[PDB]
Order: sequence, then structure tokens, then C-alpha cells
Amino acid sequence: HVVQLDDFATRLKAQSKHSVLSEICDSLETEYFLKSLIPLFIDPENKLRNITLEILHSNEIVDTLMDLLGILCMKAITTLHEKVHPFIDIVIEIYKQLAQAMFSFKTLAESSLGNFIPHVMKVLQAEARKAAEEKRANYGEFIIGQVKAASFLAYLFIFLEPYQQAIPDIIIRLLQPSELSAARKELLHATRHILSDFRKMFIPKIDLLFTAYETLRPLAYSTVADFIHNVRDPAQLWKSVSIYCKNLALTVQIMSAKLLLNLIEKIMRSRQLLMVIIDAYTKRFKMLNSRYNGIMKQHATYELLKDSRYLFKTLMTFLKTIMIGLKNSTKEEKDLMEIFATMFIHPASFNEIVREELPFMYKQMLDFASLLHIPQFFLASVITSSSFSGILITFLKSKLVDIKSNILIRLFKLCFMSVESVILPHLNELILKSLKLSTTAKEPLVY
Amino acid sequence: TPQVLDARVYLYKRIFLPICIYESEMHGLPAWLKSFDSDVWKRYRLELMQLTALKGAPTALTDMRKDIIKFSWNYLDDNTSKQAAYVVTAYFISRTPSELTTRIFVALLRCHDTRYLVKQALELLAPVLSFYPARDHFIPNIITAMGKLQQLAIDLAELILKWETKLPKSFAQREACVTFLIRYICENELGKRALNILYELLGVTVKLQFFERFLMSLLGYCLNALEVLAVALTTWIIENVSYLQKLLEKCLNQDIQEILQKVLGIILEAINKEVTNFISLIVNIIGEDLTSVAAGVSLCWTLSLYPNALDSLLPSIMRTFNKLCRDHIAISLQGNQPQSGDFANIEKVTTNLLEKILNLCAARSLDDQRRVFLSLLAQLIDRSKDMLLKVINIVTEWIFKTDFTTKEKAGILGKMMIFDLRPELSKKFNQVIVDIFESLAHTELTARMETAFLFGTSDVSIRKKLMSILSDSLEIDKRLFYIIKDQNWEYLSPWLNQALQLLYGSFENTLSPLQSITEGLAREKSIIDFVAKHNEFLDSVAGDILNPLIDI
Repeated sequence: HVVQLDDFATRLKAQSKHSVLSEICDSLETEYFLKSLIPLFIDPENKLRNITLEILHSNEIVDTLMDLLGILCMKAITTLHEKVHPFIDIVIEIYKQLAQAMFSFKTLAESSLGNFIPHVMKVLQAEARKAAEEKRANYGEFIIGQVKAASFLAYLFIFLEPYQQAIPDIIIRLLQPSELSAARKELLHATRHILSDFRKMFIPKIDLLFTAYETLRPLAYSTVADFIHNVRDPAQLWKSVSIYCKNLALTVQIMSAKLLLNLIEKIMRSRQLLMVIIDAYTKRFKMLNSRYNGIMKQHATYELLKDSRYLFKTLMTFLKTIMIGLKNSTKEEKDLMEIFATMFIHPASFNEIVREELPFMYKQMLDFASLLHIPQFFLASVITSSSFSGILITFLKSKLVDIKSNILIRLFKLCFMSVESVILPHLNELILKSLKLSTTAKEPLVY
Repeated sequence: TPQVLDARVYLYKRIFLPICIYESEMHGLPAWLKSFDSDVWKRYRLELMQLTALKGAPTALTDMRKDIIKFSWNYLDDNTSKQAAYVVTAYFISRTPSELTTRIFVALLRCHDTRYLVKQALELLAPVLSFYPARDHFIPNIITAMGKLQQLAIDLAELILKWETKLPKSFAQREACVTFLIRYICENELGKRALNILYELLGVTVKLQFFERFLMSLLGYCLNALEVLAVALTTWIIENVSYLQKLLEKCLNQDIQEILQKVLGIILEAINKEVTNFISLIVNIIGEDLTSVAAGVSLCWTLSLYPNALDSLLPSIMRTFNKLCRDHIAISLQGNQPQSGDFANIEKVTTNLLEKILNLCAARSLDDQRRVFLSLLAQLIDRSKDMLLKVINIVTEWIFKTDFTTKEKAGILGKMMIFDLRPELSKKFNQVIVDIFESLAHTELTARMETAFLFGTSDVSIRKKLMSILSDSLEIDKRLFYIIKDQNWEYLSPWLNQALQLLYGSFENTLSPLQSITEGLAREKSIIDFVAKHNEFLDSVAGDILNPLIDI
């Protein structure tokens, strides 16, 4: 009754706290190990608590006190009544040149800075640089605690060769904590590199730290840091664009960051860039569109399509429109015809068909009147199936935005081969006769 | 190509891939040598569709050739892809055994940095759940204990060792106590799936394991203890530890709702099959810690964990939820401390005095709170001294509903709820005629409140019927169907309004009810002869409308 409010209010409203609270509460309140030991840690202690509690006795429960609170080595004796006494004496005997000299000499001759620097650094120069620069579990724990505390305190309270060159040896040697290394390395490398060799120093972290945060944070971190640092100031563009574009919910961020950073960095600086960018974008868009269209069509027809259809249509339309508009200033016909026909044949029909169909005439423009026109009419007319928006939108937009190959091949093949299946003759004859007769052009030789 | 141009690699790879893909996919032991040599010396539709789209010769030849070729040729992606695809397709599609079990168990158990341990441990340990009981059941202790010595090794070794070692029992004290205590005393999918599957599928050890594991224990203890203790549901420790741990750990984002709802529902349902601590702590913590999970779980648990329980307990949840949401999402009033004064009731003048004094003294997005609070308070307080409640409720409802965009909701909600729970013509006719003629809740609320209030009871009938029928018919299915069905059904059991409004307003599928019901009821139930004969004969001139006129 009064022991909870009196002991909790009197003990919580104000060593001396453990002996006064445990002695007054235990001596005045006369199952008590969790309630009496949880209050001492939830809000010269091991010597007085272990000597008074062990000498004034109530055995194994005393070990629970080790989970609560130079003088802590005696607490190791509580684990008795080189492996059950050396951790408290070696870890508490050296509990700022004392931290780097005692931690480096004691750890090298055979966690306090990370857990103690947050209280003094968050509850309110030589210790961060000396402790972080002067640093098998001792290397990973001291390097991770000193690098995380120095990087978090120095980066949050407002050089990279030691942490970048030393993180791969301890992480690779100890892995045979990704948020602190990825956030501290990405924020320190992006802020230090952008506030003023990126492939060699950044390829070890992404190539050795792999596993979704390390592989997903490298696209936005390496693309934003490499694009902002490299663009804000020939091997960096080919190595970063080839490794970043060839090494790839991470599909939207990796495809958008790699396509936007590679297209903006490669177009913001010449047939090698347009041919390599058109071949890589056409091969990646054709492979991703063919794999997503085949997997979505087989999985949806063999019986999360909004994310794959919206991400594939938005990424393909944005990448094709950005690459065509930014680069227009035998793999192209098969990749563009197979990606456009396979990705477009599966209010979104007008924007998706117009934006996905305008890249052929807009990206082609000059020439491309035989291979680019024979594959669209042959591939689009040889499949049929159930489609009407792509034929009218692609035929009306492509034939009206410029046309003789579609009307001649469609009219000659449909009229000569025609002798659900009868709906292509009326729509093809009405669309071809209305578009060709209403286009107001010469040509003739068809009536 | 790594030292550097795209036409040579793209044209050589694309032009050279057709010979190996067409030759390897059209020439058929060749899939393992061609796929392993071609894929390892440097295609998914043909191998996946041909290998997955296809009785002892196929299983023995495919298992012996794939196991002998993979085990004999594997001594990085080819082993994990071929072993995972062949083991997943064969194990998932298979739902002669001596050669495959003895060869696969002896070769996989005798043939034994993250790719080798994860692919070898996951691929070699994933097929154990699909003479052999001794080596298969005894190889997991030496293989898991010798290969387990970073979350993939402990999760795959603990889940494969606990599932494989515990699945054969359907010496167990050391493996069950060490695996359950070591695996449960320590990333949420591995601990929750391994602890929930091992603790829920594994069953003197219940008292030491449950008391030591449940008493020796912040998200892992509450999630593992609540999920493991609630998935397979001595009652004082589980009820007090589950209610105190769930209320104290959840009272300080699906973990709090799932752990609190699962621990509260499993602890209350399992312990309700000492009541002051569980009822006061569960009612105070559940009623004070607070969209369908809270209303459904709080209303079903609070209304079912107690005929007067639902009506007498609906005012605390309705007044606490409406007063807490309205007083916490807008404030700027004086009704924020109503939970401590209104929730202190879970222990005919007590219900009327406590409900009328608490609701009238504590009641001093508005359509849901005003209609739900007025309808729930009036129906619950009136469905259970009559001069004070009737005069106070009629004077407060009539003065508050008549003394007020807010006029349609307040007048329609207060007049419809107060008049149906037992100056509107100018505002309803002007607002409905101006809003309906100057161009969804105004049509349903005005049509339902005006039709129900006007039809559920001499110038008011002619003015309201002529103005409502002329203004509503001179300009949509709810007004014609409700007015025609309510006027014809209520009047067929005055002839100028129904005959002139129905005959002058009915001139397509809803017109058969008025002519069929009026002609059938008026012609079969026998100034009415001129309106009935003129309206029926003039409006009936298609087999139902002409068969009754010519046959009757």
C-alpha cells in the first residue's frame, strides 16, 4: 500500500542510493531482486554493494545485481560464488590520452567512449581525433564505437582514408551495425566530398559491405555524392556509370538515381556517349521491360501489379523521354521495338501510349524509316491479341505527328491477307483511310 | 572488357548467346554440364519453364543425375541457383526413395565466406524437412553444432536444428531446453518465427521453462513472450505478466497494437474462461490508452467481457471516444477531463440520474459526434422521474436543435434523431429548393428526414405536399421512390395531391410501382372514381399495365 508510493516516490524523488534505497526499502518493507534492482538501473558501488550484500546475507539472485550497477572487479566475485574475472578487471581497470593510450596499449598488448561520450556530448576535439584516429573484437568494438561516436557527435554537433581504409579490414576480417557505418560513411563522405578517387574509395564499401541497406544505400549515396562532388567541381564517368549502371523497392531508387545521375552527368558535359548511353539504356530497358512484362504476364495469366506497372511504366517513360530528349540534341530496333511493343502491349492509356509511343518518332526523327517502321507494324500487327488503344494511339500519334510504311504495309497485308478477327479490317481501313486521307499529303498511288 | 567498345561486347554477347541458348535449349546430363560449364566458365525461361513444366525414371534419373552432377561437379551462383531451384521445384512439386535418400543423405551429410555457409547451410538444411532417421536425425546435431560456430548461421542453424530435431518427435530435454532457452533468451522474423514455431510446435519442463523464460526477461521480450505465449493459448503469472507487460510496455507501429491486442485478447479470453485487478487494470488501461481495431476490440471486449451491459456500457465508450477525440482533435473548450469523471462507473433512478447528470453535465466532423452522441445517448438513456427526463430531453433537444451548413445537419440530425428515437419548412424547402435547383448528404438527409418526419405523423399537408411534390417533381430516385411509395402505401390504406402529383409527375422503370400498386390496390380494394378512372385509364394507355385495365 504505502510501500509503493513511499518507496517509489521517496526513492525516485531524490553508493548511497543503493544502500539507502535498498536498506531503507528492504529493512522498512519487511521477488525483491527485480523490484529492488530494476529501480537502481532504470533511473564505489560494487565494493559496498557486493561486500555489504555478500557479507550481510540471497546468492544467485545477487548475480542479478551485476545487471544493475577500478572497484567493479569485485563484482566479478559475484559470478564465482581467466574468463569470468578478467572482463570486469580488464574492462573496469582503465575506466584524452588516457583513453587512447590505455585502450590502445591494453587492447593491443593482449565501448566506454561510445556509451560515455553520448551522455556528456548530448546532455549539454582531441578526444575524437585522437581516440578515433589512434584506434579481434577490440579493433571492431573500439573502431566502431570511436568511429560511430566521433562521426555521430562531430557530424551531429554542427580524414576519410583512415575510416574508409580501416573499415574494410575490420569489417571484412571480422565479418568472416550497418546503419552507423552506412550513415556515417555516406554522410561524412557526401558532406566532406561535396563541401569542398571516388570509385576506388567508394567501391570497397559497396563491394565489401554486401544486405539490402548496403546495396540500396550505395545507389543514392554513391550517385548523389559522386554526381554532386563530380559535377560541382574520363575514368570516373565510365567506371562509375558502368559499375553503378551494370551492378544494379530498390529498383525505383536504383533505376531513377542511376538513370538520372548517369543521364544528367553524361549529358551535362560525341557519338560514343549517345551510342553507349543508347545501347546501355536500350539493353537495360529492354531486359527489364521484357522480364517484368513476361513475369507479370505469366504470373497474372497463369492464375502487386500496380507497383511493377507504375514503376516500370514511369521508369521506362521517364528514362526513354529523358534519354531521347537529352540525347537527341541493330540492337536499337530490336530493343526499342521489343521494349515498346512488349511493354506497351500489356486515363493511363493516353499518357502511357502517347509518352511511350512518342519516343520512336521523337528519338528517331532523322532516317529510321525502314527498320524502325517494319518492326513496329510487323511486331504490332503480327501479335493482334486484344488491343485497340496502342494501335489507334500509336498509329494516330505516329502517323499524325510526322506514315507510308504503316498504311502501305497495313493496307497491303490486311487487304491482301484478309481475303474478333474481323475487327482489324474495319479499324485498320477506317484509321488508315481517315489518317491517310485526312493527313493532307502527296504520296497518292493508292486509290 | 573489364580493363576498358560497347558494339563488340553487345554484338558478341547478343550474337553469340543464340548459339548456346538455341543449341542448349534445342539439343535436348546436358543441362548440368552446359549450364554449369557455360555459366561458370564466364536462358531462365527455357530452363525454368522446361525444368519446371515437366514415374520412377524421372525422379530417379533427375535426382540421381542432378545430385551426382551437382555433388560431383561442385567440389558460386550455379550451386545456389541449381540447388535452390532443383530442391525447391522437386520438393515443392513432389508433394526409388532408397537411392535418393541414401545418396542425398550420405553425399550431403558426408560432403560437408557468407555465400558458402548460407548457400550450403540453407540449401543443405532446407531439404531435411521434405535407417535414414538415425543419420538424418543425428546429422543435424553434429552438422548444426559443428557448423554453427552472423544472423544467418544462428537463424538457419537454430531454425533447422529446432524444426528438424523437433519435427521427428511427432535426450529431448537437453535439446528442447537448450534450444528453447538459448533461442528464446536472446531480426524479428527469425526470433519470432523460430520461437513461435519451436515453442508452438514443440508441445515438469513447462514450469521451469515458462517460469524461468517468462520471469527472467524490451521489444524482444514482449514480442516473443506475447507472441509465443499468445499463439498457443498458473493463470495469475500469465494474466498479470501479460496485462502488466502489455499495458506498461504499450502505454509508453503495429507492434504495440498487435502485442497489446493479442496479449489483451488472449489473456482476457484465456483467463476469463482477482477480478478487480484484471477488470480495473484492463478496463482502465484499455479505456484510457485509446481505427476499426480499437472500436471493435474495445466495444466487443468491453461490451462482451461484462441485456443492460451493452446499453449501460455503450455510454462510456461512446462518450469517452467522442469526448476524447473531439476534445483532443480540436480542444478550445472545457471538457478534457471527462475520462476520469466519466470512466469511474464499472464496479431505475441510477441510470437516468447518472446518465442524465453525467451526459448533461459533461456534454457542455460534428455530424458524426453530434448524431452518434445524441442518438446513442437518447436511445440508450431512453431505452432503459419521467417528467425531468422527458421535459429536460424535449426542452434541451428542441431548444438546442431549433436554436441553431450546420443548420441542415443540426436540424436534420436533432429533429430526425429526437423525433425518431421516441420553422423547418422554410429552411428545408428553401435550402432544398435553392440547393437542388441552383445546380450527397443533403438529398438523403433532407429526403429521409422530410419524408420520414412528414409521413410518420390542414395547411401543412397541402403546403408541404404541394411544395415538396411540385418543387421535387418539377426539376433523384430516393425522392420519387420514397415519396411515391410512402404516399401511395400510406394513402392507399387528399386525392388531389396524390393524383395530381403522381399523374402529373409520373409522365421509367419506377413508374410501374405507382400504376401497378395504385391500379391493383385501388381496383382490387373496392371523387375517387374520376381520379382513379381518369388517371388509370389515361395513364394506362406493357402487358401488366394493359392486362389489368382490360381484364378488370
